[PDB]
Amino acid sequence: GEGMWVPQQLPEIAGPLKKAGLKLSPQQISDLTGDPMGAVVALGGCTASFVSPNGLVVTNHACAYGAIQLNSTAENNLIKNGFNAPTTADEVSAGPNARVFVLDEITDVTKDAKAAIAAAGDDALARTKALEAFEKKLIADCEAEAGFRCRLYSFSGGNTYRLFKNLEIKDVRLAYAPPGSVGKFGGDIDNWMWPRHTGDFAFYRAYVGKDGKPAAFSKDNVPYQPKHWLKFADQPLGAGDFVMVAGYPGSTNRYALAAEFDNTAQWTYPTIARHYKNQIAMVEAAGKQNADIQVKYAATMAGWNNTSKNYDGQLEGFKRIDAAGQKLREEAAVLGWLKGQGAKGQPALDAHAKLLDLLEQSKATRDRDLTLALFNNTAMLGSATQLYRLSIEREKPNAERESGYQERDLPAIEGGLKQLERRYVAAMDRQLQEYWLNEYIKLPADQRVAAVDAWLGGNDAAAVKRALDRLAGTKLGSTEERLKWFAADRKAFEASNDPAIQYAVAVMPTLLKLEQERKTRAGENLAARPVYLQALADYKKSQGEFVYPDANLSLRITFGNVMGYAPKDGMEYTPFTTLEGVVAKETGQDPFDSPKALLDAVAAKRYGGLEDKRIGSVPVNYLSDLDITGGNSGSPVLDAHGKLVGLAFDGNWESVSSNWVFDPKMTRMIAVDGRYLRWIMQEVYPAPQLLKEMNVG
Amino acid sequence: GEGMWVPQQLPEIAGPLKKAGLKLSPQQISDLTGDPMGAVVALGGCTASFVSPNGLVVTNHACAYGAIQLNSTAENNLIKNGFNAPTTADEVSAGPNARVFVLDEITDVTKDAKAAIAAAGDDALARTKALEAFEKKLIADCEAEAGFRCRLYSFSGGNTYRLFKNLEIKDVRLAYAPPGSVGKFGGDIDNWMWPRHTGDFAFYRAYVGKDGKPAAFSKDNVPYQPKHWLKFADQPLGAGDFVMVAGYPGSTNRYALAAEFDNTAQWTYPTIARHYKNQIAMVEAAGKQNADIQVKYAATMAGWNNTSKNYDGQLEGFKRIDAAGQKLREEAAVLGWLKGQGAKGQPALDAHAKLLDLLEQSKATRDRDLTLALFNNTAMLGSATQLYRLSIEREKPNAERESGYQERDLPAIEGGLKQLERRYVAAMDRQLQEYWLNEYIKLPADQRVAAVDAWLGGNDAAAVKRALDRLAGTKLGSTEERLKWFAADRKAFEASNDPAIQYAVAVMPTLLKLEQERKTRAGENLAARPVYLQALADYKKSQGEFVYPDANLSLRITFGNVMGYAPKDGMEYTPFTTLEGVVAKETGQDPFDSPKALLDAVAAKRYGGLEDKRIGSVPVNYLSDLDITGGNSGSPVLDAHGKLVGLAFDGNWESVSSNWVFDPKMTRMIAVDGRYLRWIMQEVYPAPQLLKEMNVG
Amino acid sequence: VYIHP
Amino acid sequence: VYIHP
Ligand SMILES: [Zn+2]
Ligand SMILES: [Zn+2]
Ligand SMILES: [Zn+2]
Ligand SMILES: [Zn+2]
Repeated sequence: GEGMWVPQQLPEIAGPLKKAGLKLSPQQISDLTGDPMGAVVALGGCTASFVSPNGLVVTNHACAYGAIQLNSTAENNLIKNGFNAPTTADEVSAGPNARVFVLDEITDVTKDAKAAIAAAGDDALARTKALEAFEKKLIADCEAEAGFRCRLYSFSGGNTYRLFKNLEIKDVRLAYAPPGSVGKFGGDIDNWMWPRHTGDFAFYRAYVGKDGKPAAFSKDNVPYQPKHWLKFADQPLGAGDFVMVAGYPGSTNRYALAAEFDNTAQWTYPTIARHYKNQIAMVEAAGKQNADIQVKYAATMAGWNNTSKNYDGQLEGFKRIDAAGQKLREEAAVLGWLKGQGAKGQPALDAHAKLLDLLEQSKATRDRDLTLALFNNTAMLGSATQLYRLSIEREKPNAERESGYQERDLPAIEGGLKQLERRYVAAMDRQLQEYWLNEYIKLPADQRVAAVDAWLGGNDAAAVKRALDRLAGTKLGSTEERLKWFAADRKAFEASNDPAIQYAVAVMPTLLKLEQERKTRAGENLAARPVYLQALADYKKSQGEFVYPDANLSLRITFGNVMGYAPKDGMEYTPFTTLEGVVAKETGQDPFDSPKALLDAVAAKRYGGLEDKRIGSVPVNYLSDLDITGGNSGSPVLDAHGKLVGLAFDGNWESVSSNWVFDPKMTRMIAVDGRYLRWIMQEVYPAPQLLKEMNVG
Repeated sequence: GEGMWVPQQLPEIAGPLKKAGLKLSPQQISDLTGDPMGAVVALGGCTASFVSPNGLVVTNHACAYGAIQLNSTAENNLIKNGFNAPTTADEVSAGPNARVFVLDEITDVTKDAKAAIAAAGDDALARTKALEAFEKKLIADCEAEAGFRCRLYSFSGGNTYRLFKNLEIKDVRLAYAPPGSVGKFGGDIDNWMWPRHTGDFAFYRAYVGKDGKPAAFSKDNVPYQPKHWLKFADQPLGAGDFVMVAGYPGSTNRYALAAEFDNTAQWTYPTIARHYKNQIAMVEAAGKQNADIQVKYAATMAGWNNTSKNYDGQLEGFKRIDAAGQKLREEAAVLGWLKGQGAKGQPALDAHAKLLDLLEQSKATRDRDLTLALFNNTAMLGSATQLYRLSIEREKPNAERESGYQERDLPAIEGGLKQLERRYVAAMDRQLQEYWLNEYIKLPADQRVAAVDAWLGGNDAAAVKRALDRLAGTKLGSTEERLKWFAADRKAFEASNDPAIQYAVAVMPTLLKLEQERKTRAGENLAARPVYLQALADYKKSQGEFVYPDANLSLRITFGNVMGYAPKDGMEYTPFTTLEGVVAKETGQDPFDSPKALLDAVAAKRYGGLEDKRIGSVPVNYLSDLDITGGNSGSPVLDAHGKLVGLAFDGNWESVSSNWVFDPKMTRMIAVDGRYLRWIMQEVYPAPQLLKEMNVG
Repeated sequence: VYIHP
Repeated sequence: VYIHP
């Protein structure tokens, strides 16, 4: 059921957990560094888990898709063909920015955090900088121990702060991925849909130095030896069985103002969806003619598809459940309840009004802000502006550099500059700049930026062509050139005649002003948001209702039971899909083209000792009433005894609006069955060595 | 399950029946004039049943549609608005050709029948003529008792003959029909589909004279008082429950040769569906400009829509289950199996070879034969030809007249000429003449008819448009002129300058020779077919398969249980639909425009004492694994105790191909729940007088 | 609908 | 798929 429960709520959900079917004690689950919870790691726009004492890690194919794409080329396309390393020496690096974060300690810092903020008095921007100074000090102290990375989280609008300390594994290698016709069977047609038939899994291996300490890639590094790892279920999963997931959901917005929902539904999601689809069409068209563009833009293209389709789905679900009306009625109730309290209700009412004022400030420039950020997110202008900002920041002492630009951030910045080599073609990027240029010209005069209007010298197709012809002169298209600029000082950027760099230098004062506006807004949110959210919480608690914080990229536990759902009168989705379902969708063309070995094994009924007698086949995917979101991809699904029964990977179509307004009847996790993983590694794209390592072969 | 059992097989299905859950004795189902089977009646194309001691009969809306349409005008459209007689004096005639047939006797006449056929010797045409003479003589003897209509049925290719004798009630009056938005909710979009939400019922009342004998319509007739009528169930029908149907399925083709299947699938069904859709489009466009056309052609339109969609469905179902390949494969196994019996199995093999040869002969003229028949079924050509043929037959003694043209046929003929007044618009019929002339001139040279070329004198637009203008001068567009020709003699037809009568006279010789060709093939079929089918039976038996004859418009029993089906991996259709499912389809536009009283009652949860607890609502339609087809519309669905739980009305999409190859997994009846009948008549379009009449008021 | 075709 | 937007 509903609830992305933080570890600290475990006492509160131990009753419900046992009634749903958990046979482990909740005390065993409370031990976040023990068995099995200590096996769960963050990637961390995704989740994964160890499944071997020798550092083997399972996650989704969608999670490893960036890694797989980084190691693919047009001639040797691992996305299309799959990858299997027969020995550990055959494993390829997953890229310099691949990470596995293993949890080491959580600490509550609420008191000190609120003290730091309170100290700044009545000034909004000082409030933001005080919290930033606190966070940088706290993290620096925490990361004094080598090999560890720390993160400060805010929960329930600034009512609670906790610091997480993680061992940071820096050398992650690709060990196995199925062919993309299994890992992403059905492609974007099946994305966000049930019935699903997708074997969304892949394996990494974590490596550290011989000293045991984390190290960046090196042929002298050796497999990390996790304290705990998961084991496959020995009992078959069936309908109604207990399941639970622990993972790292990114964000939900269930506590938003009705006005914030209204703007997201009316402007944000349709705007983004549209921009994403425009860019998708262009790049699709270009890739059809050029196999190098196709492989190089594959990961970008997966994200644009996923997010655009998710937004279309949310807009549809909002209409399905009248979300706009449910937010308006619920807020009326909260605001009435507060007014019924005179004195002690006044601060939440004041807070409400301020959040509305801030929403209105943000709206005034929303088109300029979005369009600018996306324009500057193309590969050459993104690189130039990042590199030039770094050069500015390096002039300050480290403690005073903007987060993202401190010494601790250097490894990631540099890694991103190299990774872009596999994700960049100038001919494609020029069409993306052209699209964003044409969108900037349609903005009204009051949403324009002087520095961009000047750099353009006009408002017509000829100015656009000139700007593109000039940017074509940049040398930032080669990796070695981006890395030169990574080390160069401010003056050097300000002297250069590279047109991408000249663009950076000219817009940067403006970027810096917008950031101050965001920081000032965020400073007032820091005062108003905790106060309004405490009042929501107190209202829902007085209503009986569930109280848990919105997702914030920290570790959460959700639980429930395998079950389908009823999309309409006269029908039901069943909880499992089966091998014969995969074959029934076969067309022989992308995205319904399974490997031939899969088609043969199914036709010959080779079930590999993994058949569930209750469904007459080997299960493929299943539905359950768990509460997951973006960031839970790859999370392990554990049964009544803490054994691995699948991996979380998607939501059904009707579920996606639950980010704003939760609908119990139509919100289900979609997961890939562990037996399907095993089946593929037996009969389809064989990996006898990993099965034995795990050890189910 | 599978099986359209004749009542003489009851002995054999007695244990299957008890195991499926029947709680009456099979002996009680055997009594065809007893309780409850004596309540089941034939309408001629549909089934119905008595439901009160005062002659009340329930059937489908789709079954009463003809009668409802006959009583409708553009100003007072009963199809749209429904009909309700507060008293029996308010009941209107269903039309002069409506009938209720109440079964009196069945006798086996096989020995005499095949003796009469044998006495013709080795001559195909004489073989047909011999059976014709035997049939007529038998019927005339059976029909000597006033008030009774008899029919000879051939089963299993001519292996068995039985004579049915029925009481012929020929004053049938409409008592109730719900609005078309209930009786046909979802229109042609939902036709042949589940989930279904359609209140497919209507009520007639049957009349006889004061002496108690049948009589045509008279204001002095009184309601028939049936010996037996059905009672509504007192137990709630649920998933898994026993159900059975008795009724009058038209035709199945499960024992056809494979070549016969291939012929139907590749040529017959696509040809007809194509022609039907073309005529739909024409009449649909004229309907929009003209409500008189719209209402006068609404019955014809429901027929074309229904059949053309059914054939579309069947073509899809053949592909889904490789029907071609199954026929091929079973044919091989029977043939293989026959020659493994040398001398003994040689007749069957001769028989197969001959049937094959008759199919080729038939195929030779099929474009001609079909185009001519459809051309001659336009309103004025149909009338002129039928009426000319009648005048020819009237010249012979009645015993020698063609079936369909004997004295016993006269009421049906005269009634049909009257009912055409409500189904005929000159302007519309002109466009269908044009259509068919155009299709005719498109035929290749072999495939043409001499007489039609001559009459037409040309093969281009000029010829057509002359024929049309020529035919515009017929006087047969009025009912009084049709009846004048109904009584006129042959010489008077031959003297006439009416252009449509002139056509009829010009082509009758041709039609007569075609009729003779057809009767020759049928006479060769008469010898071959039964020998082969006894063999197919003998084989199926040895394979322990189900053996029952293909449908032939006689009375059958099917039984089974309420259950859904799985159209696809990951999904299941539930056995029931509910009221809420009806309102969820509301669009406010035809065909999803429920009456307000229905939207309002469902909103207020006005369930009228009829909610089934297991589904939270009043049930609407349900699925079950019975084996029904065309002709079963209107059949009562009886429960374990022989009480009424619904009416059969449709099949699901995947089921329609079961006409040729039976698929148990995807073959279901759709039925309207008795409780939804009652609901509608309580809460939506009330008829508390009928409810009180049926003891449920 | 299962009327006669 | 539940990767980060
Ligand atoms: Zn146990
Ligand atoms: Zn250089
Ligand atoms: Zn009983
Ligand atoms: Zn006249």
